Amino acid sequence: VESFASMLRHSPLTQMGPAKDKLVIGRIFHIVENDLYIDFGGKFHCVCRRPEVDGEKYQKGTRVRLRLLDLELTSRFLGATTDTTVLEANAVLLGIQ
Amino acid sequence: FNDKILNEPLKHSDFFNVKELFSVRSLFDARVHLGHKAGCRHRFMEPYIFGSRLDHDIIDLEQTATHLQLALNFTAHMAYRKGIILFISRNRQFSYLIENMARDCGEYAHTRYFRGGMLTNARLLFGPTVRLPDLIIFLHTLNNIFEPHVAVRDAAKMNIPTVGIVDTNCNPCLITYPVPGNDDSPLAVHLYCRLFQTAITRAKEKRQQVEALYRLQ
Amino acid sequence: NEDLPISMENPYKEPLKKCILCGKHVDYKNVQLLSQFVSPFTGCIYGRHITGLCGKKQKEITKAIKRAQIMGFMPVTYKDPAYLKDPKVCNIRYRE
Amino acid sequence: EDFIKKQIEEFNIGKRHLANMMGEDPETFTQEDIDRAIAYLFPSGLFEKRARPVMKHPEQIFPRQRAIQWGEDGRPFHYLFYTGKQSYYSLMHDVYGMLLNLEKHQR
Amino acid sequence: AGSRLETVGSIFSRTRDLVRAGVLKEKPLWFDVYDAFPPLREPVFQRPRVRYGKAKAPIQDIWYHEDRIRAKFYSVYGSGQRAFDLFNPNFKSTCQRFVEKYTELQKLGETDEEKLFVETGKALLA
Amino acid sequence: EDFDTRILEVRNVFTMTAKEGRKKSIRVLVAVGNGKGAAGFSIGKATDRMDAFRKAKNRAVHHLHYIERYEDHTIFHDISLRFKRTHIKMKKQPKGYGLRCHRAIITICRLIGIKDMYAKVSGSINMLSLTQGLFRGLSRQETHQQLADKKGLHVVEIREECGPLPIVVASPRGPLRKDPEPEDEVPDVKLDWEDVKTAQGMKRSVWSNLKRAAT
Ligand SMILES: [Zn+2]
Ligand SMILES: [Zn+2]
Repeated sequence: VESFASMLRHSPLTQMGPAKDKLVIGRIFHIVENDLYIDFGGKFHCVCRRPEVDGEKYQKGTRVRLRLLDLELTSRFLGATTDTTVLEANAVLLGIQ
Repeated sequence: FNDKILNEPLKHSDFFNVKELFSVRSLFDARVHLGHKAGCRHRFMEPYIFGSRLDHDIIDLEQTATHLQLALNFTAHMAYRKGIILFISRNRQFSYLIENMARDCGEYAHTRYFRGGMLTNARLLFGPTVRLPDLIIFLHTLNNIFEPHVAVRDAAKMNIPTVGIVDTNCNPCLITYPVPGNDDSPLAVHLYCRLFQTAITRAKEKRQQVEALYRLQ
Repeated sequence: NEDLPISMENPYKEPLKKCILCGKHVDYKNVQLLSQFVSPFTGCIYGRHITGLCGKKQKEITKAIKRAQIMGFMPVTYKDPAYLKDPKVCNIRYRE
Repeated sequence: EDFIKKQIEEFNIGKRHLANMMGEDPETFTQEDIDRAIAYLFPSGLFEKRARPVMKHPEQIFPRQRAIQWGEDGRPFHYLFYTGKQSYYSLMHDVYGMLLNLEKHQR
Repeated sequence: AGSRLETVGSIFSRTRDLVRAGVLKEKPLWFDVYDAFPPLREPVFQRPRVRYGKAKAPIQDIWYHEDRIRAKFYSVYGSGQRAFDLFNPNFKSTCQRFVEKYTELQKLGETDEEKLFVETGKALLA
Repeated sequence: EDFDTRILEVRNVFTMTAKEGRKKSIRVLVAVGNGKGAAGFSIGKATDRMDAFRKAKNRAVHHLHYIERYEDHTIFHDISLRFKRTHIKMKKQPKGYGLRCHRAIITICRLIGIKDMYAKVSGSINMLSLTQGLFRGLSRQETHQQLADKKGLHVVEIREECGPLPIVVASPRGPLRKDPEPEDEVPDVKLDWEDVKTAQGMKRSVWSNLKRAAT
C-alpha cells in the first residue's frame, strides 16, 4: 500500500513546481455566451474569452492549451484578516490540442 | 424484541461494510487533498492540514480517510434507523447534483437561500408538528460570502448532529463529524455525493432486509 | 518515511529584485544620470513611484541633485536641454 | 376536508331545492340560472357585487387549502421541503435541468 | 425541551446531561449512534483568535530533494513545448525524465553537482 | 411541571420615538430550575409585564444548563470568576452550612439544588452579569471523576469529622499512573487578601458573621 507521502511525491501537480508559465492541457466543461469555463486539473477552473480566430472550434469538451499564471488567484486588502479568493485560477488560452 | 433491529447494528463495528467504498487513492484522484492558500487558512483546520506546497495547502488524506469512515458509518446508521438526512450546500455549481442526489435517494436537500429560522422558528415557519431533520450533512460549510453557514450554528442549537466537508478556509468547530477535504473541485464533490448516496441506499436496503427476516421469523 | 518531505530552504526562490543603479556609484558631477531622474519641464525631482529606485538610491540621487544644483552643475528649473535625448527610465507620461 | 365534503353535499341538495322553488325541477340547473334565481329570490341593492348574496359550489367560495406535506412518520413528501418553497424551487430546478440537457443535446 | 446553548459544550454532553436529569424523556435518534461510534473530537465551541507575538503556525513547507535540481532545470533549460497534462495519473514530464536520469547517475556513483548536470544533460540529449 | 420559575430583576426600560416620545418596555430576567441540576435564565421584553414574564420563562426552559453537584448539596470546589466587571467568589462548604449568598444567588441555587455554599460578589452588582457569571462558573465546574481521569490518580477525601480515614471519592476509569504527583514545595498560587485577612483575624467587620434567618 502506498502512503499519502508517496502518492504526493510521485504526482504530476507536485512535479509541476511553480505554476507560473507552465503549459497545461485542459477541457472546456461549461460555456456562457463566449466565456469558456475550462479545467486543467488543479482545485480551481480557469475562465477564458472565446478566441475569435477559429471561434467555433471551442466547444464543450475541446482540449485546449493554457499558459497558467496562477492556481488560485487571491490577495489580502487593507482591513482583511483573511484573503479574498475569486474561487478561480488564472491562465491564458494559446490554442487547441 | 425490535431492540435487535435497533441495537444489533450498534454493536457490529462497520455493520454496513462502508470501509470498501473509499481508499486514499480514490480520494487522491478525486483531488481531495488540494486545499486553499496559507492566506485563506483556519487555525482550527491547522490540525488537519498535512503541510503547504508552494503556499497552496494540502489536507492530510489519512485523517480524511478516518474521518470519512466515521462520517459514512454515522450516516449509514441514521439512514438505517430512518432519520431525516438533509444535505445543505450553497455552491450554485453543484446545486443540481445535490438535489438530484437527494431525489435518487430519499433524503432531502437545501441548496438555496437559507431563510432565517428554518430550523429554529420551525414550528411557526412550517407547521405545529414538523419533524426536523435527524442528521444534517453539509457538502459545503461556507456560504457565498465565505463565512460559516447559519445551519451549522442552528443545527447545534437544535441538537441535530452534523456531518460536514471542511476545506482549509472553514471552521470545523461546531460540526460533529468533520471530514477534512477539498470541496471546490467537481471530481471531489461528485465522489462525496456518490459515497453518501451509496451509504444511504445500502443502509435502507439492509433495514428492509432485517425487517423482512424478523417478520418471517 | 522515505517520501515524507524534508526541511530545506526554498528552491525556485527568485533572487531579490535590484534597482537600476544597484552597484553603481552616484556622483554629483554626473549631470546626465541625475538629469534622467528629473522632470523635463519643471526640474522637479521625481519620487520613488516614478523612478523605481531603492531607498538608498533615491536618497543618493536626491542629495547629488541638490549638491550639483547649488554647486553650479545642474539647472534647477529645467532639464539641461542637452539631455532631453537620453534613455528614459522613469514611469511618467505627460503627452496624452 | 370534511367541511368541504359536507359543504359540497349541501350545495348539491340546495341547488336541487333551488330548481323546485323556481320551476326548473328537471335536473340541469346551470350556474347562470342559479345567479338568476338568487338575484330575484332576495333583491340585492348593494353596490359591491361581492356584498350581494351567492350560491356557488363550495369549491369557488372556500379558498384552496394546501394538503398535508408529511405523513405519520414525519418524513415530508417533497424532497425540497426544508426550503419551504417546494413548488417554486422544484420548478426552478426542472427548468434549469431542461436548459442543461438541451445545451448538451445542441403574454 | 432542549438546550439551545450551542457554546457551553457539545450536543452529546447537553443531551446526556438533560436525559440524566429527566427533562428529555425520550432520547434522540442519534444519541445511541454517538455513544457507539463517537467522533475523534467532541464538537464544542471554540472562539477563533489571532496569533499576536512570536506565535507561528505549525504548518510546514513541502520541499523534496529533487526540487533542488527541478529548480535548476527550469533555470537553465526552461519549460519546453511538451506541455503538462495533469488530468492523467502517471504523467512523466520532461523535467521528470531529467530528475530520474540525474538521480540514476547519483545512485550509480558521482560527486560534484556540475559534473552530474553535464552528464545527465548529454544523457537527455541522447 | 417540576420546573419552578422565579424572577430576578424587573426594570422599566425606555426608548425615544419620533412620534410618541418616551416608550416604556418592561425588561425582566427570570430563572427556571428543577432542583436536580437543570436550570437557566432568560430575558423577556414587552410592553406589558405579564407578556414579558411569559416570554422570559418560556424562553429559559429552552435555554437551560446542567449543574453538577458534589453530593447533591454543594459545588465541587471553590470557584472564582470575573464576568465583565462582576467578581463572584464561591466556596464549597459542608452540609448544614446553608446558602450564605447574595439573594439572587440564593434563589438560583434553590432552583438548582445547591443547599450549602458561601458566595461573595464584588465589583459591579449587575443582576444580568451576576446570573451569567454564576451560571458560567457552575457549568464550568470540574468534577472529581474528571479530575481523576485527567490526572490518572485516586481522588480521596480527608474529613476532620471522620478522622484519618481515607475516603476514596473518584478513581480513574482507565489505567492508574504510577509516577507519584510532584510535591511542588512552596506552591505558586494566587491567594486572596480577604481570605488571608480572615485567616489571620485582621478582618474586622460588624457585618460579616451576622445571625440571619434560614438560607
Ligand atoms: Zn473552498
Ligand atoms: Zn539598490
